[PDB]
Amino acid sequence: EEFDAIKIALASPDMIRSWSFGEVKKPETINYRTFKPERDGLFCARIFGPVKDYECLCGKYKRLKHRGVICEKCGVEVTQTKVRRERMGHIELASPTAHIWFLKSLSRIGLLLDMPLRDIERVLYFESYVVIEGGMTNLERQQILTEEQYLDALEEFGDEFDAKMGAEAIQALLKSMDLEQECEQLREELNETNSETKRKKLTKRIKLLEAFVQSGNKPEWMILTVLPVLPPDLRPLVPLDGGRFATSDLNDLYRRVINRNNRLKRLLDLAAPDIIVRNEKRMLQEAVDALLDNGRRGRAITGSNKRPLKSLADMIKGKQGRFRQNLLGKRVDYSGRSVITVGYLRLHQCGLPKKMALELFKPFIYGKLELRGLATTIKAAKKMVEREEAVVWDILDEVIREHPVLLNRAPTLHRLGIQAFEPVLIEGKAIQLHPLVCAAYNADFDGDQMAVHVPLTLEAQLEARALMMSTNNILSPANGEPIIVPSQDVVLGLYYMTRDCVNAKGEGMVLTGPKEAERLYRSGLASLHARVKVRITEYEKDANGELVAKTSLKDTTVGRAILWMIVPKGLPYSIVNQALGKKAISKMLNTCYRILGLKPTVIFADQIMYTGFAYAARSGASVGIDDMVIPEKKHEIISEAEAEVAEIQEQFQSGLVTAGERYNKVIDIWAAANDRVSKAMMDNLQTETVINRDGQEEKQVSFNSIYMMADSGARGSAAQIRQLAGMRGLMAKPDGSIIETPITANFREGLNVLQYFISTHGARKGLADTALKTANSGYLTRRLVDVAQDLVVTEDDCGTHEGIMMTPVIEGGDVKEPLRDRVLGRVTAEDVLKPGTADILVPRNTLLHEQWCDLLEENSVDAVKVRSVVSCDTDFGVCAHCYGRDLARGHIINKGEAIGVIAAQSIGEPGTQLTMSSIQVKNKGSIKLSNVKSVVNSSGKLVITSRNTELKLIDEFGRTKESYKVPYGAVLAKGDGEQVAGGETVANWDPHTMPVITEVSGFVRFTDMIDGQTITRQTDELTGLSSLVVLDSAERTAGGKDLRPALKIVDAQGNDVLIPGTDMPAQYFLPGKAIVQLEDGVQISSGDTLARIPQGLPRVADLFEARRPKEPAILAEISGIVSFGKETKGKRRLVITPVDGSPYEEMIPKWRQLNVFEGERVERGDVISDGPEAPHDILRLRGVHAVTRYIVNEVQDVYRLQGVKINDKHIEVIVRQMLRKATIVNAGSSDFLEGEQVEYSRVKIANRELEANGKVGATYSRDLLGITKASLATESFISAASFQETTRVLTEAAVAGKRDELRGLKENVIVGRLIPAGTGYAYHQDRMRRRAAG
Amino acid sequence: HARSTGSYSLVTQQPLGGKAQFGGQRFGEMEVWALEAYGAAYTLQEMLTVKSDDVNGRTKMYKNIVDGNHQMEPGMPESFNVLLKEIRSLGINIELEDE
Amino acid sequence: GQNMRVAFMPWNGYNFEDSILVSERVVQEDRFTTIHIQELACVSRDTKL
Amino acid sequence: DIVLNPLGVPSRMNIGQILETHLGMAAKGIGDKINAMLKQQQEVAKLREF
Amino acid sequence: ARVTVQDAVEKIGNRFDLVLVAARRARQMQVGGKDPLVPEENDKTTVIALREIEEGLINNQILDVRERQEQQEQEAAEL
Repeated sequence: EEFDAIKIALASPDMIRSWSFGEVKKPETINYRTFKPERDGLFCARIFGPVKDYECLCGKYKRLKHRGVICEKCGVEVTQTKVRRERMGHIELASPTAHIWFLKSLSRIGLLLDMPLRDIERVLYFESYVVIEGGMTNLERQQILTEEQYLDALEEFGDEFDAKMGAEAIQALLKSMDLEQECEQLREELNETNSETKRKKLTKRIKLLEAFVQSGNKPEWMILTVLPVLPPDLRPLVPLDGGRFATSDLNDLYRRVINRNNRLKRLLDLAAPDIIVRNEKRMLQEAVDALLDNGRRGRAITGSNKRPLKSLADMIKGKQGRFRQNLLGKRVDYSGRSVITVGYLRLHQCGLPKKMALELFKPFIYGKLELRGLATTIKAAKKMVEREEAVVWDILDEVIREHPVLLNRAPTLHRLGIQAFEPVLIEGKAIQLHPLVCAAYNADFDGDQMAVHVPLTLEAQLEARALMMSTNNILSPANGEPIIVPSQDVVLGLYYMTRDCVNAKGEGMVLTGPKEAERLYRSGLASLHARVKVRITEYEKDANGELVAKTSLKDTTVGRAILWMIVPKGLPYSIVNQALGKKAISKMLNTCYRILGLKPTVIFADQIMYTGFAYAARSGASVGIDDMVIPEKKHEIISEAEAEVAEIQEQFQSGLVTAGERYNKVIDIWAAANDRVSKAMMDNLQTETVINRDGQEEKQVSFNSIYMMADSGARGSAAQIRQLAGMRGLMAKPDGSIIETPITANFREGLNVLQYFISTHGARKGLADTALKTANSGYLTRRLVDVAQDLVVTEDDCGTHEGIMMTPVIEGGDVKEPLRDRVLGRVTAEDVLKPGTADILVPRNTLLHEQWCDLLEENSVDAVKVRSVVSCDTDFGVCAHCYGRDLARGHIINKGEAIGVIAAQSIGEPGTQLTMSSIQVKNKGSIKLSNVKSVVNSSGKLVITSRNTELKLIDEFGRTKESYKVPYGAVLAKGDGEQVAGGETVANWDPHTMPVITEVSGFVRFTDMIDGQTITRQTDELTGLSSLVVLDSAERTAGGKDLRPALKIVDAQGNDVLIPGTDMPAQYFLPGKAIVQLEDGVQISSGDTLARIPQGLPRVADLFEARRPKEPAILAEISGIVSFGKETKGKRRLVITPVDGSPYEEMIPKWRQLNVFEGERVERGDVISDGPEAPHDILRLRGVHAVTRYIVNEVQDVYRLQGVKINDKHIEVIVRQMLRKATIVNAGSSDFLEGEQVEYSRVKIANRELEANGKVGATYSRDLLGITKASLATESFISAASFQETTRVLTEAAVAGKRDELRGLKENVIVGRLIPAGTGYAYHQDRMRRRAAG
Repeated sequence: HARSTGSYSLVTQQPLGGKAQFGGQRFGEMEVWALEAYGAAYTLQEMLTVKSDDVNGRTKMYKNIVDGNHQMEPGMPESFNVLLKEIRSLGINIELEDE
Repeated sequence: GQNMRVAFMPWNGYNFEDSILVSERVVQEDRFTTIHIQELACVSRDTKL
Repeated sequence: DIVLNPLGVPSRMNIGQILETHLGMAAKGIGDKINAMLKQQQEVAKLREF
Repeated sequence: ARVTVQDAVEKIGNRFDLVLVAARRARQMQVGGKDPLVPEENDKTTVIALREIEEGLINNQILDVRERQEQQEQEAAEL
């Protein structure tokens, strides 16, 4: 029963006989008259067991008095019939046939022989021979001879050479090779030439060749000589109702193995000619291959239905295999389902029907009808429950009390899709749900269904109360925001009650508390929204958790006083003294949770739902056709735009305008006529109740019901009243382009026929998008679970140094994430201090909660270093300090919490939602340029002469607010180190021109540019002021193409005038489109240019897949000056000659524009060409912290564009699970350049760089893999075989002798064990100390 | 629909599917990941063994409820050693390395 | 179907998110009462016993 | 007879059910004036006028 | 106790250690027949053993002290 690991290897022919209980000799299944299993067949009772409990086939022994006998008349052991599920048999093949899995799966048998797979199959099909051993020096081993050439060497040699055909030849080649001599050969000649593409061909062999020495396998076992047989109760032949039978597809596949094997023994007795015997061995190979893997070697063997027979590999592999349909998910007892409807319930309750709860809790009632003496036996309690007597419904009410039950709505996109509730028995057929948990389930009552699950044992009834109860889950685990926001009818009754009217009733009267603001409303003496003065009393915790009070008169309405009797005595009065839309009740609940706790939040969230439902019915809110108003000027705004569409029409008729200028003028006109209609409806909606009070006229916010549903945020938005009141925009036909005229009608005036047929272009284009993208997101979430499977918090403090530096996301425009959003919840990595220095806030690691966030709000600090998850030093897991705050609870995370499944379900849950010149300073801030190189230009300003410089905007405090990018050779209208206010286009450049501006002030002469060789003579005949022109490489002449054009800045003597302070010559080499403005001899100053060179859901999937971009950005490997090599043979070269370092080059396209020139130094990890960059290169050149900053900034722009807030720790904890493999460069423990687990390489250097050795350890590179690639490369072969490519995983795991030690969460779901996470984490730590202590 | 105990399948010995078969609800892959994110390990172990597939351990859980002893004594599921006989029928020796 | 008197207003949360509140007078008048007919076959076959 | 939520109308943008409701009340006030003039037994000529 | 177990998770310290303690105490009132320290108040054993913890009467050491000292009286009456 108890095991520890799961070992996989190859099966010896002696081992397959060891599992067996007898040999199958006949293809007969059962007898047709009396349906009994025949001897020596596929269902034989002497081999596999008896068919009934303790009975032989004849009937000589029975009924357990004879237990250990074998009935000699028939031969059937008198035992149970449960052993027909466990006993195997075997078939002795008359010819050895190859295994299809170690031959076709890419090759494990031509990798070991170093034969090509297209050449082994000529031997297997009995087409051409192969030399097994050539004793004479003419022929070589593994030499393929045709049937006309084998006859020639048959006469010339006789006995002197060994040559066979079929799998009896390949069994001899595998039996003859010495595995030890080839590891003593491949380790000898590898030091000759370590060329790259031949290296992993050798390393494919050496790891295979050492596996057959270590793991105990032998290479002959690829060729099957004995075949095992499945037990008969796993491939049954059962009778159906109407006299038929129904069989497995494996019985048809075992019969043609046996029939073609018995017929081969009949051809070796008659001495058949060797064409009949060759075709029979070629037919037995087809039958054994189709049984193991059907449609793999040839055409698939179909049955009598034309669909193919389901083989043995099809029962393990795929979505309908054992690994995904019966092991990771199961059908489950004590469960039911029904239609859900709305509840009066509390937050921890649900409505369960009585006819449903009697069947779910049925053995719980039998245990109390027997205990109470109301039934004398169990089968008498079966009679009383089915009768539904009066005592049954009084015992069901005592069983259900304090017994929680799980409610599940599929699809379960995140963990809040299954929660626990305490049942309240109702007399109906529908489950009654609470209205506040419908946001977490994403459930509406339009026909949805939910499943119920009864927790059985005593530890499953306490996890449902302490972990999965509905009051435990009010925060979200993705982001920290609350998830119990009241949705649509609670906000309407709150927006109506806490509103203001100028002229209602009882204006200005004074009230002695909130309790008589309800006496005035109920007796009709006052209105609900009416300005009065109320004496109130509020409580605060200025003391050390003790309530202090104060009493004063406020200036409020009547309806805001009736709401104050709900707010629970720790909050201010300013939380209910506003209009209270949807976002104001969403943070009223959050203010209660942070000051008062969990217990006053669950009570306050129910009483909000009771008061929102009650006063939304007291009002009476409807929608008539008068509530959809039209602007009166709607016809004249269209007629103003219908005039400007015929003004441009005659210009197309005259011919002044083209079609290209006409199209973006018609689209520009209708995009501005739509905005005036959409604005005149909102001037006619939000204030149209021009109401008066004790005077002439005033203006207040209107009481229109479609505006009240939008201003509260109850349902709809401003962009959906637009199609109700104004015109409904322009519509795009599904080619990509936009139809020229808009739909000028709305849904109140009604559309046309051509205006309706246009609208069904884009209403099916979006509807076929929603149906066809939930498959693309359910595959991404399945891939993210596998990568982050076994990541469990298994420590408390790993004691590591710094990790990711945090910074705002102020690039491009305004602040999108401030410091209070990225850093709240993390742990500080080093001792951080203030701009006013020497103020340490930390003992080097604190939890940075909301109070420390306000301490960072005060000072000018805008850069912190936090403990990330990629930098965590724990082997096999992370610690609770490198993860930070558990977001769903609000404290530091515990141990044993499965944070990798929380990460995948938080990234994959919004995935079904989101498929769809001049630099102006805007604000008073300083100008600072960092990493700067510049030169004072020809006018009195500054110009930029480096690519790595960006504009920073510092206000009067010390932080950066705005950030802009400025290219090489741009023109800045101001300088550096200044304080200039906003509203100034401070930087300017030509968006065509990429200039070549010069730092040196000196004269320029023509040198080394001869016409017809490198340059041409092209002048501007309109002006005359021109020069020579330098084109690109693909345009100039072949006279001087190999030499680079070199325009030298000269003086009166004729020398290269240097940069002042530096000695190297700085004169520009000339790439393409280099046309100088002025001629020979003219001087240029500092900063004067020589020449001018003119000009969704798959994105998140391809980032985590780590795809290769089509035009990758080329980068630099080392610092120093670069140069060029070859010219136009395939591609150019990049000769690197550094100031100290050693002749690296690269096949580089010279038609992709560069950034540096021939004479410019470039640094390592810098950018050479233009385009996107691959994530494999950011890890190769820059560190492990620069590829995680690239991903969590790029995958966040897709999410945050849709307003989807996900914490950044959820991305770094699956980026860490991609940076999990490591290649080695040196050696001393393991091989030279093989891939290796980086958790084990840090252990092998923790054993050798420490005192056991001086230094024999290994230095290592670091690799990056995609999610579908890093999940198949794990130490565990079961987490990979249950995911994808079960054939390819199990073949490379069985020839290596791997063992699974069952650490993951997925690997214990399969074997039926406790999970090493959550409640089961304390159980597995006993097993990890039971292993070492005996 | 509701079901406490009923009919089970032939090869896998798991409960059937559908209202006409008096079948249990499917506890698929996505509902296992939500029980792992909560931390509920005893709720998950009972749905994989005694609610579904462990034959000798689901008849003990039935009597333990009638006796008033909410205690699960689990075993290895019958779907896992149906898988072990199928990989061994492919000529691949897979075993359990016991203590 | 049938055509009946509809008011557009929220009634105490019983029509929260696409729920419908029906009256007892609709049930007494048997407006949406439907008749369903079913078929139950009992077949007795040859058995070897 | 039936109370329906008004918040399902604007966000879904089906204004047929508001116009079908106003026309059904306009088509019921004619059947109620015929049913009044039939129980009261006015004449066959005044029922010809209306 | 019944509505919320928030007050109980500070007396033990963990959401995961609360379940492994309260299921050990409620096992004793189920099959061991030991007496509850609080008023019963017509509650099940899972709610009582949670209610015993939040009034400080049950800890992980107290369940280990009383179980070890109960054996040492049985380890006296036999010998």
